[PDB]
Amino acid sequence: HGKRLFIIKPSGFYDRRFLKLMRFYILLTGIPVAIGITLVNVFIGEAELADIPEGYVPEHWEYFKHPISR
Amino acid sequence: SGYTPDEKLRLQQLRELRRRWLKDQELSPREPVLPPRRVT
Repeated sequence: HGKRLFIIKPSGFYDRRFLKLMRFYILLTGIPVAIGITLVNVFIGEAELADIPEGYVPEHWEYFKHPISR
Repeated sequence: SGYTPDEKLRLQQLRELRRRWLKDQELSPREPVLPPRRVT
């Protein structure tokens, strides 16, 4: 039945455009961050607690576990 | 009681305008002109 009618509604163009822009920029920075974080965890790994050797004083950044935190 | 002649005439004219508007709200066979584009 060819009774299709026009639906009066406000413009959805600008809302979709804003959502696409925000998604694009957030992803533009977050995708490399997510990939890098995963890569760092997978290959670099995490530091394991160990006793301080005699006569050795560690650096201030050697008291932390995660490589990104270090 | 009942409609006055002016009320009849105004209702009839408004009715014709409203029906023409309602008919004009319909869609042509090509009306949704979609712009096509891609990149068990």
